[PDB]
Amino acid sequence: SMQEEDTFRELRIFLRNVTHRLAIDKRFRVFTKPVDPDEVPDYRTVIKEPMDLSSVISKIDLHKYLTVKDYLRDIDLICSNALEYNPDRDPGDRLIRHRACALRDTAYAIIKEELDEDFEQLCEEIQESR
Ligand SMILES: O=C1C[C@@H]2c3ccccc3CN3[C@@H]2C[C@@H]2CNC[C@@]123
Repeated sequence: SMQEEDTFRELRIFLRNVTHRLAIDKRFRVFTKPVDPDEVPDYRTVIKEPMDLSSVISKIDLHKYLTVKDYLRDIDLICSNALEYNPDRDPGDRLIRHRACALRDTAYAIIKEELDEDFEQLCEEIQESR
């Protein structure tokens, strides 16, 4: 229905606003763009599904996310890729892990405050009906 297409358009507006607030935070610059194959040729042999905030913006616009749960799976994949690729006691590795945990925690905190639980439940019930 028209009501249902309006629901998904509101979800896209909400997700684009959250994503741009993450992407301007100086701590999260390393998560804003795909890893350059050149600079890190080893990255794609270890990390089987790369994800970054620019790709997330592209996916919103392609209608890839019909719920906030499916959006948060890609934020979780950004964070878990960084934890897996940078696991050592080095200060460089510990700094990126600290930033990756802060990106995940910041995303979940914005959504907990600003998302209405009945709005997400409606998206989940339209998705289940298709
Ligand atoms: O989850 C929301 C969405 C909306 C909002 C937006 C930014 C910051 C806080 C809030 C709290 N509020 C309003 C409207 C909704 C009613 N009680 C929870 C609820």
